[PDB]
Amino acid sequence: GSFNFGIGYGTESGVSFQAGVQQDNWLGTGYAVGINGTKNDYQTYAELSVTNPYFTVDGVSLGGRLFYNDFQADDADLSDYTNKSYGTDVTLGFPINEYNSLRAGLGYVHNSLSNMQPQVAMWRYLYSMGEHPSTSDQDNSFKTDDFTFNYGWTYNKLDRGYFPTDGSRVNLTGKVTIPGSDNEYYKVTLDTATYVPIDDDHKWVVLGRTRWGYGDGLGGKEMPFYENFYAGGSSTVRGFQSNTIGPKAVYFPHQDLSKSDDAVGGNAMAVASLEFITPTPFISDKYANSVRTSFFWDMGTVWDTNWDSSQYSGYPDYSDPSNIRMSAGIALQWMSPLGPLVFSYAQPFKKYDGDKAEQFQFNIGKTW
Amino acid sequence: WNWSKSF
Ligand SMILES: CCCCCCCCOCCOCCOCCOCCO
Ligand SMILES: [Mg+2]
Repeated sequence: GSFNFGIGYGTESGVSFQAGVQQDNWLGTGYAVGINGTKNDYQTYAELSVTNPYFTVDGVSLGGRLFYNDFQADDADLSDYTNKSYGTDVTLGFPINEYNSLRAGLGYVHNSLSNMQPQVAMWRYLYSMGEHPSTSDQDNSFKTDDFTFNYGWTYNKLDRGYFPTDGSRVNLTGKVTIPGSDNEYYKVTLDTATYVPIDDDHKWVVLGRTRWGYGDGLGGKEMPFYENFYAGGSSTVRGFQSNTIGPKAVYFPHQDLSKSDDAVGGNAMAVASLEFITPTPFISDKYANSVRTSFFWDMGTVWDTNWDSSQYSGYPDYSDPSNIRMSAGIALQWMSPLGPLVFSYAQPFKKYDGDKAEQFQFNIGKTW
Repeated sequence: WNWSKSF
């Protein structure tokens, strides 16, 4: 077994902490047991892990999870709400070959929403569920119990985990609600990274990233807004404040409407990045294996497919997917004594109404 | 930073 403690920092996350403990073999059962928790400016998460890598003789794994999660949306630069949740996951893992693995699982989650600041898109989802709270009060509550079928696919042919120079990584994760759940929806996420070395020593690499998200309701319901996709920040569209890209809250009057610059995410998302990895100027060859310079072009959009631009014609059409943000800049990664580090400086050359800018972004990791 | 201590 082992335990660990992490400390880190990010521009969007603030000072972050992590700790965990794992019993390598829980009293002869062969199921590894673990307890992990992490915390940053807007999220507190904890779990109990219970996994066995050889549930069957030929590799199939059996995984259990029991989790608690506290999410402060205002501190993740969204319109304000509080989501406290807990649940369990049972996941089977099937390695198809050397570069592919599949996973299927059944999950239960309880979400307890509170402290929701009235806005059109959020309330629209509440209306689809049959919930009609006051539009002038921030002292509300919404609770749901959901059962989900979760599938996943990971392709990994990366030459190296730290600082890849060749190969691709693809991760597709989906879920759908099982009838009987309070929510009725599906949700799909696709992430890709492709490294192409353009020189023999693999110091000059071209990197293409894509990230896609789509989900909608079933049966006249919508997707819960706390399941929304976002874009902007250090890992999606650099130079943009975290989560700023996409629809903005259209606030209900307190006790007619008000446009805002508070992003609310959305149920469709698309991000793409083109990055040129180079050797690092002004650093010795002794410290090459531990640093990575790159120059990038980032873009992304987020939209709300159920935005009703008829009822709200005086506002921007938030269902519009074509308002594509763009940025360009230089990044620096360093495997520092304080852990994996990442500087980035980016100029958002293409931005839209209410998009907030974060030119300098900085991250020290706490997991590696 | 991450510190890992096998017991
Ligand atoms: C009271 C309703 C109980 C129904 C329980 C069904 C549980 C498992 O459902 C299987 C659904 O099958 C999914 C097949 O996918 C086809 C989707 O069809 C939608 C066409 O638009
Ligand atoms: Mg606050």
